[PDB]
Amino acid sequence: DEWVNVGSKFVYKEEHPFEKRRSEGEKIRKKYPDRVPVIVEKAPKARIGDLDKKKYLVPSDLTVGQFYFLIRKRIHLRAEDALFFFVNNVIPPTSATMGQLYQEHHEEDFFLYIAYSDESVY
Repeated sequence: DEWVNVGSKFVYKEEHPFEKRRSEGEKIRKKYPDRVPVIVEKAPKARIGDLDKKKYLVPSDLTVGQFYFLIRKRIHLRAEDALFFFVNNVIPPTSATMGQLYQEHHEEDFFLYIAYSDESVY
């Protein structure tokens, strides 16, 4: 708005060229206007478990707090340990919805990229 968002390197972005990512992201957003296409990767330096899958298609009214719980169970992070999301190297508010987060932070390929970590700074 009206900025193009550029974030850190993701292995997804390295392995799928921009033109293919943008074609797919434009299609999924047209097909599902109220679902958010999210790429989730572990930050390189994080000392917690990896995810099986990295592509999530979620509700735009899902809260970030709800998405935290989802990722946490999927990496089997013990409840006592902290988990943090970074989008464009910023920690989003836990009260935001995935829809608001997408609107603010999506990249030019129409995807939203989230790195997760056990550290609260990066």
